[PDB]
Amino acid sequence: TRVFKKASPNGKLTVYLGKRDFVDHIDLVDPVDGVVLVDPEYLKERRVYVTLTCAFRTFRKDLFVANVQSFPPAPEDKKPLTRLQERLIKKLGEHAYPFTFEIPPNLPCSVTLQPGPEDTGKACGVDYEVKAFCAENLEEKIHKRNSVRLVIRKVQYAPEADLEDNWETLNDNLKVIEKADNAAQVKDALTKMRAAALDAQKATPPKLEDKSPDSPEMKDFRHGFDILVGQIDDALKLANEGKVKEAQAAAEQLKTTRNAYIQKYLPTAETTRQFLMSDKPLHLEASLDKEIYYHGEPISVNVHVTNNTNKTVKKIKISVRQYADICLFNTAQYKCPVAMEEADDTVAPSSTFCKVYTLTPFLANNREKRGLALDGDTNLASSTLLREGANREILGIIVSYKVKVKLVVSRGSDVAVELPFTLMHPKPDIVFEDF
Amino acid sequence: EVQLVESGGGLVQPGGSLRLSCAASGFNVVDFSLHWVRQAPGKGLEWVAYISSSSGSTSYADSVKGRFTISADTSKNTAYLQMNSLRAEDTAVYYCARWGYWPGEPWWKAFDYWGQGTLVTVSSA
Amino acid sequence: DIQMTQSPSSLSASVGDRVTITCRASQSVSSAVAWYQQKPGKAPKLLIYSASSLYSGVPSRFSGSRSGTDFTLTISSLQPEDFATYYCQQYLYYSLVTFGQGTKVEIK
Ligand SMILES: C[C@H]1C(=O)[C@]23[C@H](O)[C@H]1CC[C@H]2[C@@]12CO[C@]3(O)[C@@H](O)[C@@H]1C(C)(C)CC[C@@H]2O
Repeated sequence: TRVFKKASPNGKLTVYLGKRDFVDHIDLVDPVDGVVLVDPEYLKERRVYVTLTCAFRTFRKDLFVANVQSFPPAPEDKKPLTRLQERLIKKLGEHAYPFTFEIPPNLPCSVTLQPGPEDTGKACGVDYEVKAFCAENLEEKIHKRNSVRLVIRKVQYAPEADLEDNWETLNDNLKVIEKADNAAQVKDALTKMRAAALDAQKATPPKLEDKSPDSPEMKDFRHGFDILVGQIDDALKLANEGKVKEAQAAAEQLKTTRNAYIQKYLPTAETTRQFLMSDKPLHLEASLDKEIYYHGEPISVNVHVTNNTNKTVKKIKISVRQYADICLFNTAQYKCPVAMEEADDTVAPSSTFCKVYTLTPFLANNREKRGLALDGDTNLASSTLLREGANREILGIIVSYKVKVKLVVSRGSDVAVELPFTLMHPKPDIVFEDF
Repeated sequence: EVQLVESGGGLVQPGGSLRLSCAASGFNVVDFSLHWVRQAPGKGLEWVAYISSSSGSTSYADSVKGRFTISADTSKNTAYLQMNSLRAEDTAVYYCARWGYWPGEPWWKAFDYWGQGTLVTVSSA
Repeated sequence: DIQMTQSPSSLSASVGDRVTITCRASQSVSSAVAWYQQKPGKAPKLLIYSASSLYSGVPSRFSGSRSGTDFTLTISSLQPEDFATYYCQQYLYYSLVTFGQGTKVEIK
């Protein structure tokens, strides 16, 4: 068991909690199951309250607030006490009393700490704050020594990625098939990917959640994996026969169904420009391999160029950009790049090019950015999940991420595409420890 | 109805040879894959070999990889498992099983219909 | 090859009680596990295919659950005709078929 605690400079109260950061389950947010211990000797006449404030901050505004009174517990609202509350009260003396908070959704992130930001105020951010204080009436003077205030965070975790894990296994095993030497490694890789494919066929893609189990989209989705398992079966048969090279040749056919899955279910973009003094268009197509990426995990960008003009492509630029619009009444909007690649690849006239570019966005190189969105060991702000019909005007800070692939052409705007993606965090007796 | 029948069980000297058949009735063999499962007296099940009869594909257990040979015919609806020199550690009952092909439900109903089993014994008495 | 182990070698219970048999696989098999029942002197009989689906004809007191590489078969209220040896099996592909060791149920 692990609980936290903060005392006061005058030592007239203490606040206990079971957690630091409270997860957000989209539909509901975990409650704040606090505990308060008070010494009635000084507070012989007065009372004690506990307050929660969700504010944006000298320019300062609030977004949500709620108050609860410890005693007398005669109007015992939320009378069902959670287990930890009862155990904490019973373990400690008879002067500990319970309280509970429940909150509607809001936005949890902060902004970077640099002089002269891009918004109103300095050292801004949105933070939650548990606070208890002692008095007789709710307007009197506040004695900081006889008070307390804590900070809690509304972290929000990424959904399950079983399908992504299955596809990652499939791709790694296909690679080790391609680099194999003898029959045993080929057999082991094929067995692993067969298991992964069968597992993946059960799961449902994020783009058909509202579609029914018997919808034709689901039928086509399952048909694709049926074909994939058949191709793996053919490759396994050839490998078990004894032919290693033929097994590899049969395994190469999986790239076609991988491409078919990408074009239908993965982020993709395509543009086309045909200049004057030219006859056929220039085509650029990119695609990311996953829709969800974790903080620090590399981000891989496919790129395809089929030039048909008389000009030549000089270099390709791959970048990851942060879009952070401030959902206040001022509706300020801005963006800042995070990661960047500057490969010097060239595309000849009437030629084709293809490569995979992998870049990792993280804060070490971005310490000097002026308005980059931070979490709250801090890292870049996780992408905000979309509103479920809620008003966007009072959300707060909505952060999202996009990826850009731009070509540069000699004898001279350029050509580029966007690929939105999601950057988030993965879902993971008693002694008091300092919070 | 659907049923599996096998024959050929007998006593053979070590280094001897014996043929086992898996006759199927009520269903054509070419629509299913047939396997051989061996159970020692007092031990668990063990898988021996199989054939497909649609592409001719065969495979064998690592214990009888080089010795046994499996083949089938369509007109007679029978699967034959030739036994080469026997090492006296294979004195066990022999069951025949049926497993359907991949696309759909028949693959998931693995070994839904078995046989009754035959006894092959190796000794020197 | 993929090895599959059964934890309880012998289990004892009376009629009407609850009994559970567990089975673990060394390598991931995506619900490609089946349970069989073998009375002494007869052929094996399939009970649960795909680790959760009850085959036709089998009574409804059987049920199987999968959690990762852990498969459990339960008989809610076993009867005198439920005493036999049960076996685990994986069927990911044709050439990779392995069976677990027996579990025996007796009368306490
Ligand atoms: C040269 C730097 C710069 O000045 C940037 C970054 O720190 C960096 C590039 C982008 C600008 C800025 C986003 O953040 C900036 O700090 C900000 O000053 C910019 C504006 C004024 C809001 C407009 C364009 C742009 O959104």
